[PDB]
Amino acid sequence: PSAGSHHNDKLHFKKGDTVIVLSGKHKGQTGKVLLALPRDQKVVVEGVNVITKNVKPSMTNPQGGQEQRELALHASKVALVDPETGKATRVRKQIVDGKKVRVAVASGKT
Amino acid sequence: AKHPVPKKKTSKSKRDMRRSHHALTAPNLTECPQCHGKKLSHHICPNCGYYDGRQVLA
Amino acid sequence: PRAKTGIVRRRRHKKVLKRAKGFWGSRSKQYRNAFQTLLNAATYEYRDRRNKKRDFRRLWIQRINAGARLHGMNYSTFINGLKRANIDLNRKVLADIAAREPEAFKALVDASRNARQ
RNA sequence: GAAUUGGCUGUAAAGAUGCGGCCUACCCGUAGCAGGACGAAAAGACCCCGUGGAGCUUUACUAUAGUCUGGCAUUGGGAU
RNA sequence: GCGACUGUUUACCAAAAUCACAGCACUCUGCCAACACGAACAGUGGACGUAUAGGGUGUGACGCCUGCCCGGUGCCGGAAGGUCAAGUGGAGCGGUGCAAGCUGCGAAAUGAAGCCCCGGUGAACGGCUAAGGUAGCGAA
RNA sequence: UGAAACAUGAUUGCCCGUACCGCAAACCGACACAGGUGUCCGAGUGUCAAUGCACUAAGGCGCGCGAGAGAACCCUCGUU
RNA sequence: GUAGGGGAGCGUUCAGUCCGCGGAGAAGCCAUACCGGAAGGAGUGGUGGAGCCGACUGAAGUGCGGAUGCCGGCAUGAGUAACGAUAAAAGAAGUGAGAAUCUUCUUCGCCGUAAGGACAAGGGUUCCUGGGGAAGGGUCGUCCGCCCAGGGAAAGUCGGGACCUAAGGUGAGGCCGAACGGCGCAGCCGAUGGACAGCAGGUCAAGAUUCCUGCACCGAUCAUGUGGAGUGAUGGAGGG
RNA sequence: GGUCAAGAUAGUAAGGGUCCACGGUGGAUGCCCUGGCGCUGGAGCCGAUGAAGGACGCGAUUACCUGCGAAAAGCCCCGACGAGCUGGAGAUACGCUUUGACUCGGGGAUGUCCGAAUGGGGAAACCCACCUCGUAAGAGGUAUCCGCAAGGAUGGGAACUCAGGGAACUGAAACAUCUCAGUACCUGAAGGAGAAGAAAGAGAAUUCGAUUCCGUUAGUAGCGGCGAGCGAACCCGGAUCAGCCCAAUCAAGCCGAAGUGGCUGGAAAGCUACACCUCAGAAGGUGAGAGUCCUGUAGGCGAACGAGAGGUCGUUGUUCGUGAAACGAUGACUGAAUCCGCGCGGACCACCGCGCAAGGCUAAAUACUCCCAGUGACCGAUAGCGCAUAGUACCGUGAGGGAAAGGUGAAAAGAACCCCGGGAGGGGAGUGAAAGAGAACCUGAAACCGUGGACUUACAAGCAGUCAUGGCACCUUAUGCGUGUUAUGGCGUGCCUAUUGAAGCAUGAGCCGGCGACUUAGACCUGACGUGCGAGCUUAAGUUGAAAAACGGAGGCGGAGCGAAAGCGAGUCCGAAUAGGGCGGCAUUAGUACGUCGGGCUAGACUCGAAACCAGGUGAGCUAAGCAUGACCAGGUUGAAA
Ligand SMILES: [Mg+2]
Ligand SMILES: [Mg+2]
Ligand SMILES: [Mg+2]
Ligand SMILES: [Mg+2]
Ligand SMILES: [Mg+2]
Ligand SMILES: [Mg+2]
Ligand SMILES: [Mg+2]
Ligand SMILES: [Mg+2]
Repeated sequence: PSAGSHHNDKLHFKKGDTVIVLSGKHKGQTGKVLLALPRDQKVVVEGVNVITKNVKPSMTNPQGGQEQRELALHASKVALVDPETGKATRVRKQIVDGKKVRVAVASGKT
Repeated sequence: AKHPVPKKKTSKSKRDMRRSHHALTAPNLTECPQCHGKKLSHHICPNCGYYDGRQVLA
Repeated sequence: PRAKTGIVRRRRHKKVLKRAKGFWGSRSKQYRNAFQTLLNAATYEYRDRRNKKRDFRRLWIQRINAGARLHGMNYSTFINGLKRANIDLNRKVLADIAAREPEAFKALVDASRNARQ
């Protein structure tokens, strides 16, 4: 069953960054990342939402209706943005934390 | 062996000319004089238990 | 490379299968049998043309003299007569003339006796 | 094999429900009988064939375990 | 009638007149026996026995019995002579070289068992030309 | 010199099996199969005797389709 | 016009190349009264939900009704024969969505050298409790030897082992063998046999010479006393 | 109207038939891949510091698998890596993570029990001992064979290598030789390769000069019941190329250019309009089709520290099957020399010639393929491996045999709540582009079951149709021809096989779907067609390049025939010269290489099927017997010897 390898269990972003859902529905919509599932290529960003009905049987006093939860996506959102529009990434270097490397587009932040 | 045995498969047709006699006869239900539900002539009304008075228990 | 028969056979079959219509039972629902029925089918088809020709002239000759004899002739005679008169030379439609136009048919009738004796 | 699966005579590769001629016969079932369907079952176990097979014979051919036998080693010393 | 008897047998068409049997007979076997299993001068069984024992074959309680034919085959014994293997034995023939020599072929006689040959043996094959059916029984 | 043996105290006691079916829907028979399975116990009354035969304790069970009907024919019986 | 020879072509996949086509929708499927001399081709509509026609050339696991062909699916026989020993069953009452078929009671009938009881082997949890209700149970099932979960099995002395040996197995060192290997004394393994310490009761839902209760026995190790001296083998004999 | 009579005729369908519609069943078909096959190349041993392959275990919950192993889904360390992780599992809880987890590389430490298994027993994973070190817990040793001693050996490897032993079917249309074969199988030893190897050689040139492999020579020499059939070597081309010694760069990994708008859509990477990158337009993914969104790619970087003697008898091998038959080899008897020495050059001799045996080790080119990567006019689920994974289920006492099985959607958003039902199931609602995708979820053929409708059917003899006509219905390629259905008439002996002859009471077959049979190879022979050269025409092995093909003449075919052969030659064999046979010239006349094809030959040879034969092993847990040790036979009767 192959699975999220075509890419390379590599999330071109962090579970905290902000991103624009390019492609698919919710195009351009933005939000902070929350779940970064690298293996499966799953991303949970406050953007897209869903109203799911919790299957809570003898779940101590059921009262289960329909929650509002976020439903994960793939590489259907382009990691990080600064010109307010999607943007590749390329010009790195280091900080006072040369113990690290950054990234940037036409501009140079993230 | 299985001695007598049939000479040929029988038509879907033939096989039906046959069954032209297996149709159930629906009961001839009557309507109980009291609780008015339908009943079987000469038997007790399963819904009220009557047969003029009440024979079977409720 | 492998090379199934796929779709190639279903079709060959539907072709025949669909030729059989009011073919009774199996003969119109089972390939093999339906098909096979169509070989005998060949036999009849082909031979029936070279043959309805035989059947039709018969219908014609039958009527041509149930009118011929309606006056006092009879095919045998009658025909040789119109013959005796190269003049006359229908034979084809003659029956019909004898079936629809009695007025006419009589004509040709007497015409022959008048070329006969 | 599929069936819209009669009787008598005849014909047919020589014992026909589907060929011929005549006759009989409204449609569908149930319980029963076993004459027919050269009914089932087993690619006949008889018979012939196959330069097929196999078991068994023997003074068929051939070889061989085994076995007797002469020479040669292990094998020597003393006499006629 | 058959078989003496108890017994045994064709698991899945034969229970029997089949087989076995006690009894009889022939013969083999001297003991690491004859005989048999085994690649094997290993081992072992016969037998931790030893010829009134063990092997093989046939016959089948008991009874009265059991004849005639050894030409043929076999088995035992005899055994002059005939034939017969390897080998021993080297003449005679031929090769090559100049030659010494080196090399092909090949007897006579001699040489084991066996085969031919002589006799024998039937509860050996077997027959009733090697003889021709003693008793007993007999369309069983 | 403080032995072996007895006694009176004490401490000590390992591993495996021990449920249930087990002449049977729990094992061998493809099936909760009319078969096959070794051993032991196996009551009473009556009948020479007995682990026979009849009835029956203890105990176990009526066998995992059922109801009617009362024909032909088939099976297993009774009388003639 | 049969065996056979010769000719021209249809179609299927794969490959190279050309023209392309497709989510307002490919292939495949399905319907059809069109087209071509045939093999066959097209148009239109429906289905479908993603790949795909046509043309030239190249390579083929390339074309099917037969083979008592192979695999799979579904029919006929037909609701037929059967429901597995002719030891029978009846009522009441209860549970339940639903019971001839489960539970309770009261009767009946069958076995009783057994169709009772205890083991062995073999099987494993099938045992007990509470649930279950697909499939299995030749029919129902609310029930089960079936499904799920939890629980249950207790030994110094009963069997076995830490003891013994039989057939047989194995076997240092030995005898043989083309290899692998074949035999073989002692020794060892090896029960079905030898040897050896306990009985009576109680009682979990489910264990019992195993746990408890009562009383007992065996070996071992130590202490105390007695004793007052030998103790006595992988060997002999007796015996088993 | 009526009544009476005589005529005629329709209507109802219990059930059936044909056609249509709609469904169920079932799984073909198409598309797809999480899975296979082949070839190329790479790589190529593991193990008493205890393997291979297993038993029992470890998890909060764990049955299967996975990884491990009581230090148990993991423990240290070095590196790499930067948000995540908390195995497959799709679940909850607990938690762990820059004093950088996790994951990937690379070394350590732990590693119960069995297994060569080796403390002893043992019917594998169990049962029992002993000695030593010792806190007891716990540690360790306790096997046989070589060696003072270190240290080596026992085991396991798909195929490949050598060796010891070595079939038969089958062919020869039977069969004993011979063939099939020294193949199959058994066994021993070994390695990554082996084997072989440095000349008492081959050859006829007084040449070559270890071994091995490919080409060729050649199907020539020759072997052969001279039958079937078997079949060399030298030379020459090429891979590769050494002889030496005794005794007297690949793995982790990091960096890595270039786009927007509008349109269609449920969603665009599609359309359209402008733009960019390009030593990276190989490829996969993203709600449909991707140079510029992601991963990558060309290209660059890139680690602590990790890899790279003679003979005689009996026989036999080489083409060598007894033949005139050498030489090699060896079981048995024998038994030499040594330079004015020894072996051989196919009996044998001389002469001529090549070489020096009885000691040894040796790269490299060669083989195979368990494992790995890449590729494929390979498959794509009755195909492909048996397995989209299982040697499992299942069958067998055992050796052994051995399955089938794929697909919701882009994403669970996997259906809250309500209706009928105990449930199963279903209907709504809601999600979704779609439920005309709902979890017994892509397409969904056919047989087969069913519901509804249309036209029909209850004096009829029927291979089931076909031709003709009428009736009824309908008319999207279709109202003017038809489509469907039907009544009556004529005519009419299923299909295949095998046959002199089949409806045949002769074979085969229940129905449908899918699977299912004249092929492949050899520098082989022979011919048709076509192409290139052409009196000449070609390469084979290999070589070097390869998102390509050139190089390579060793060799082969034309070019002279005739004859047993010497050999002669457009002539030549018969014969002593005159006749002829075969050949040239004939009036004329070429081929050869590659391809497609017809056919031949040798291989399993169109497919399927044998009874049987041979090899190695599995079985006395049934049954026939033996051996050791145990068990069992109510009750009654009779009445022997003594
Ligand atoms: Mg009958
Ligand atoms: Mg007798
Ligand atoms: Mg008797
Ligand atoms: Mg009854
Ligand atoms: Mg078929
Ligand atoms: Mg499919
Ligand atoms: Mg697999
Ligand atoms: Mg026949």
